[PDB]
Amino acid sequence: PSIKLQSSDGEIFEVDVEIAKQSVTIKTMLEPVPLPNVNAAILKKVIQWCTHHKDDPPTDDIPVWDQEFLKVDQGTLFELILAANYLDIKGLLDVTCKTVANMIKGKTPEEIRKTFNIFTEEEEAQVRKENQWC
Amino acid sequence: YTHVYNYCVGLELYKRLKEFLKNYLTNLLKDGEDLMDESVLKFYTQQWEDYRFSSKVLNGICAYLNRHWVRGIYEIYSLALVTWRDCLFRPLNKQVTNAVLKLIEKERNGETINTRLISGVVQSYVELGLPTLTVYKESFESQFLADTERFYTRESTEFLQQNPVTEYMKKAEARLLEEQRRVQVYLHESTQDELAR
Amino acid sequence: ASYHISNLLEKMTSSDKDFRFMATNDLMTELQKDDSERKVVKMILKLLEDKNGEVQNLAVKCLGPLVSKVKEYQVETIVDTLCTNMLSDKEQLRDISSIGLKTVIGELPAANVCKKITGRLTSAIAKQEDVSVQLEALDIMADMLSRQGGLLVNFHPSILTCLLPQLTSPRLAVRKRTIIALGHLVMSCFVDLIEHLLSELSKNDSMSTTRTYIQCIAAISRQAGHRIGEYLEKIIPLVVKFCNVDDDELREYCIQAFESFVRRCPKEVYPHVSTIINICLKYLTDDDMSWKVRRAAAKCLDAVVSTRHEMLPEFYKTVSPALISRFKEREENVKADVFHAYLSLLKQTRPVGETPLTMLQSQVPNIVKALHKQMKEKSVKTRQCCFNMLTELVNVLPGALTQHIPVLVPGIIFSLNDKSSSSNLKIDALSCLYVILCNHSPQVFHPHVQALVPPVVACVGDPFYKITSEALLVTQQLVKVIRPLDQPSSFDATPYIKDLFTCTIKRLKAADIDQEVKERAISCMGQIICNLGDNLGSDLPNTLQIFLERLKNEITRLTTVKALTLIAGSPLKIDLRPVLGEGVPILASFLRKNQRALKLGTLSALDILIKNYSDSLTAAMIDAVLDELPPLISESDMHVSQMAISFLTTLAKVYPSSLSKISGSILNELIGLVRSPLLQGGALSAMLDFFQALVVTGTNNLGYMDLLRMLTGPVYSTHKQSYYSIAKCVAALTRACPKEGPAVVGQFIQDVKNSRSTDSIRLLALLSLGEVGHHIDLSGQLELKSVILEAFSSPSEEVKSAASYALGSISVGNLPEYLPFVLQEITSQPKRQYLLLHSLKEIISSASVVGLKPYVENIWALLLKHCECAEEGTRNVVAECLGKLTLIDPETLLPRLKGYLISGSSYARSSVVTAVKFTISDHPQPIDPLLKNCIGDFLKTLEDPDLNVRRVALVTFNSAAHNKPSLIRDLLDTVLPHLYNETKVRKELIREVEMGPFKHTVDDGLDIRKAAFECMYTLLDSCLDRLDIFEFLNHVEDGLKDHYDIKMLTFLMLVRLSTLCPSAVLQRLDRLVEPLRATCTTKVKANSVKQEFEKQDELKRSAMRAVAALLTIPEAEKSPLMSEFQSQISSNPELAA
Repeated sequence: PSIKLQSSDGEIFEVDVEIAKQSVTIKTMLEPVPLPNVNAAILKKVIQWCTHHKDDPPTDDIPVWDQEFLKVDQGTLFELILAANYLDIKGLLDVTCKTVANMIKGKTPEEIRKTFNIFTEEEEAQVRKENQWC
Repeated sequence: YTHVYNYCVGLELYKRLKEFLKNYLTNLLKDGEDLMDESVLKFYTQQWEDYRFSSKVLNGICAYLNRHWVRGIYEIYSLALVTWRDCLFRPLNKQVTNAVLKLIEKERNGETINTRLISGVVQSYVELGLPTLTVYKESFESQFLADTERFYTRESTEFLQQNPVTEYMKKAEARLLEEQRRVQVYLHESTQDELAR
Repeated sequence: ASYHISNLLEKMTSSDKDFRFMATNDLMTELQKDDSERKVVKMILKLLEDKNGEVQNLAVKCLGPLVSKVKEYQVETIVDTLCTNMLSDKEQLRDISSIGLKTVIGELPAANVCKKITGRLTSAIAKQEDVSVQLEALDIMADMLSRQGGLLVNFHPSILTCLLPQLTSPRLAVRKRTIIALGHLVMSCFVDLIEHLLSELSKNDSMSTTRTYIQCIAAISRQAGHRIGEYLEKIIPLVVKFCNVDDDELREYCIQAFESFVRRCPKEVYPHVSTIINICLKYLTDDDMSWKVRRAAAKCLDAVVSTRHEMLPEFYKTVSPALISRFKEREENVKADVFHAYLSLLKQTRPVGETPLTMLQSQVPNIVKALHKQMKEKSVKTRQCCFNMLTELVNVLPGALTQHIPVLVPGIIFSLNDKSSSSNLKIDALSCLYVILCNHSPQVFHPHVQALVPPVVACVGDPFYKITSEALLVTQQLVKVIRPLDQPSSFDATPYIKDLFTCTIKRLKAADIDQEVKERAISCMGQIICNLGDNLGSDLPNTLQIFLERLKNEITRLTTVKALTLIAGSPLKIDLRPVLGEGVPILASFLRKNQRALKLGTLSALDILIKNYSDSLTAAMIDAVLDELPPLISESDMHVSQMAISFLTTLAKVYPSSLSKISGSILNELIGLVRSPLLQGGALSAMLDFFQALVVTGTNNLGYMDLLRMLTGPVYSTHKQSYYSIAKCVAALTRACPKEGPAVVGQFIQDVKNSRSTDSIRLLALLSLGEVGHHIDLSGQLELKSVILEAFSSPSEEVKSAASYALGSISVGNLPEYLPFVLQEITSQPKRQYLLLHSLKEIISSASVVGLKPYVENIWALLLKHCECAEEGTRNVVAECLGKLTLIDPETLLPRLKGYLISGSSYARSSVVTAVKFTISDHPQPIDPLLKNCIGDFLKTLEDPDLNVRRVALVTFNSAAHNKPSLIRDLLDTVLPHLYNETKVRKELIREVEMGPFKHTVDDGLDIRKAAFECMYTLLDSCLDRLDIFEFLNHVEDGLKDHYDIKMLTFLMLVRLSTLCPSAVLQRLDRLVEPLRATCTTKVKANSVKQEFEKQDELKRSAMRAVAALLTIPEAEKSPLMSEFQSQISSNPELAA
């Protein structure tokens, strides 16, 4: 059957039961509603990922497609992870968490802090002293 | 649902919810004294159904900011169950049990009436606990088996004193068939063996 | 072991007999507790050809269990070799091969052996020169079909078409073996095979017929007669047209009929075959056969009488009983079988348009003269048959043969006095005489005592014990009948006194006599003494020691006690004082062992002895009896204590000077038993009587005041029954003293005071006041209603019932002074209405008819006012009160109640329906005939006015059906369409609760549906053969997908139908299976809260159990969408078992 949903801006999108089976927060819905948190851009992005990734058994040990799929600016990734946490998804949440973990692998503290856009000179000496064991 | 996660500050919500549930439950129980028999059963069943429906709605509408971060039980359904369990210890339990027993004897006298009235409290006791039946067998099931055994001993004694054993066999078989029907379509299925034995 | 088996093979393989025997014993013992198997198989095959008999027997016995551990590769090889040797020349080898094959198939439960043997036999069974091969092959095939008969997917047609030409073999033996094999095949049997078999048989019927075809048809029908319903309509006409033949061939034709009735019960072809057999019973023309053709007709009559139950008037109104009765003068077999048929019919006459009683009474004289004519025969079997016939005719109804005793007595006298009579003949004659004397009135046995006393007296003394016991029973019955104390009689029995006494006392001695005869003699002596002992005065004071010495014996302890009880409770005085001194301790000494029957008997004996005889009683026996009371009184047993307390109950009234020693232990036991939960009914009345006797006995330390204080002591310092019992006890104690002033005011001030006064104390005092106010007047004292109202106004809910009971009891105590006040309170007090209504209900229940008849009109005038009330409980109470009031004066209270079914509104109609629903009770009532006709209007008026009224009407119908199913049997056909009208799904007030992910439908007609299903269930379990079955099956199979509880109820009903008359359930198997399969592969929406999943095991588990119960039926070849052992349902099977 065909199920429609209401976007925050006021758009209407078509969803299918098979395309939304992997979800749990909208599966209960399928079993139009206002969703201000999500927008049209993420709706098409999530729905296209679900269509191309729907049937599966129950580099970097991740699909090669995801490398070019997630190559977006930091702002969109912030919106994607916020939606994933709200939608309590598993497949998308694990992929983006792994991608973030790989991108924070072996990086200088100055570039990590600047990119993240977020305790120095009083405790840096102490933490350095008891972390040379590694 | 938006206000669920918009609340997060973000931790002092469990105490308020518990207090609200406790005060609402006490207010509901307060209007449960003027009814003892044939009226308290319907009222209690429908209030319990409403409470269970409200608990289900609350669980289905906010089940994220309860125990997700690290860890009465934090679960909304478990919290409702434990509140119902520790509130049922009030003297209304005795009057509810007496009403249920007198209805059972009246049904066994020859007439029949609706069954959902005490079926509701039976499913309530079966579901209560967390099936983890702790208070159920400890108090209400045990006392119910006590009254059942006493009543059947009375029936056997009077039937032997008055009527011959030929009709006693038929009466006993009819009673056993009624108990099988009760344990099949009226009560829980986790008690056939002990009840039989 | 390898070395062990090698040594065994080496030593055994030495051309020796003893060594081979020991080796065979060793390997069988080893079996019981790759190359080796080949070696042992080869050596066993070699031994199979040995000429020795013992060695061959040992090998063939070893072959049986050897299949369990042997490989599965060479089993085909050994089977093929055995089959090849089966076609040898020497007969001994043939027998050895057949024994081996039978043994291996017997120990068989790898499966290729059955296919190979049946495939080879398919060609082997074909026509061959040798006939022994055919007989052996037929025996083997019979063994297969008896044991095997499993899959056989593509082997049944081949064996079938190959065995068809074998049916025409000239040898009768081969034909019989083929018939047996076919019967075994059909019993083991597929969807169409019987169709071709029956078609071939029918085609062959229209030819030169032979006994083979009819015998085969009878055999296959007997083995499996539940699958031939559409072929019969051409089977019976063939039998009828082939019966009119001169040559003797009707034997198998008549044999077919009885097995046809036995197999297929429902068929509308009975009159034709019945007339055919009735005509065929008339043939009357070892060279002579006509004395044997009627055996088949007699078996036919036996079968048709046994199977048919619901058409008794059809059998009785015809000439069938007449023709059966007149057809008696025939051979021994014919006479025996017609007697058996008539006995079976009379046994069937018991209940399970004149009633059968009229035709039975009119045929009684015919049966009597037929039996009297049949008495004049010297054959013992005819005499036993006639005596059994008389016993059955007397047992079926009482007072049947009240006009033929003078003509039937000489036959019994001759059968008892003749020298040529078997033991069984005498036993049955004596039993018939005893039952005739018992059932018939004593007025038709007075002239016959002179003829009945000598033979019974002579038969009392016989070497046999069964005959002696039956004679003693007859003697006791005759003694009771000749002197009935119930109705005065005018007859002198003085000559018979000594005649009976001599035999009775002669058999009372030991004389190495069996226990049963001694007990019967003791019973006869007891009855004789009790009803006749005034004539016996010389032996009365010396023969009583026999009972005293026999009391010690365990073998005869109950019978002697019962005889003593009967003797003591005789209206005519019996002298027992000299024996009482030495007898009471003997009975008291037996109150230690665990024996309920003996305890009750000896308690009854002592009670009746002390009641009838109390002039001389010492203190030792009283002390011994009292000391034996604590071991008798117990909580587990009620009857023994109820009978033991009678001792003190009688003592306190007859011998008041033996009560000072009752304290300490007996008193404590009585107190504990009073508060025991199990003390109701007669026990309570005995308690009240004993306590009243204690009060009125007038003895020190046993007054009313000290007893009241000691009873109230524990209360001041338990279950409700203890309070009720103690309140009844104190009420009985104070009842015997009507002039009791200080206690009443003390109780009043105890209730009025608040300090140091618990709820239990005031509740008990109010209940006691109510109980005492039952008959004694207490309205004279002033300031009584105020304190009663003050005590009643309490917040405790448990005290409300006691207060209502006390108020009702006080009101019924003297109606005229309390009825106006309670009526005014009901009309005035708006708040306290539940208590007033309950009190009024108690008053109406306990009011005497004399004191309530003038008060009927105003009670009716007030009851109708409270018909409309917001509270459901109040309306139910008024309905119950109206129903209880309707029990008295039906001819006035019922005609008015019938009047508001059309004049009153819907609420009034529901009120009167709920009132009349309580009138019907399980016990018979005088209002039953009026209700039997009023229910018609009561249920026809209420068709479908409103949902609430419909629900109340359905509840009324269910209650009436459960209480008295036979009351509403006639009208059931009228209300069946109405009952089934409200069984389908109707959209009436179902509000679609659209909230979101979760849903919860609110169906108000779930209650009506559940009520209707409950009436269906109670109708099925009360009387199922009184309604259409197809409609009920369709309704039960259609109402599944509505609710959970209804789904379980439907599953339970289907399970019940599976285990009760499943003939109507095997037709629509697919229609029943489909909804269960659809709902099983239903997976409940995941993320739902855990209770739903738990319910689902119960739905899935219940469905599994229902499917198993349905498949318990013999028909299991069909497997529609069943072979799916999925992971989710993999473990459900074993959970069900």
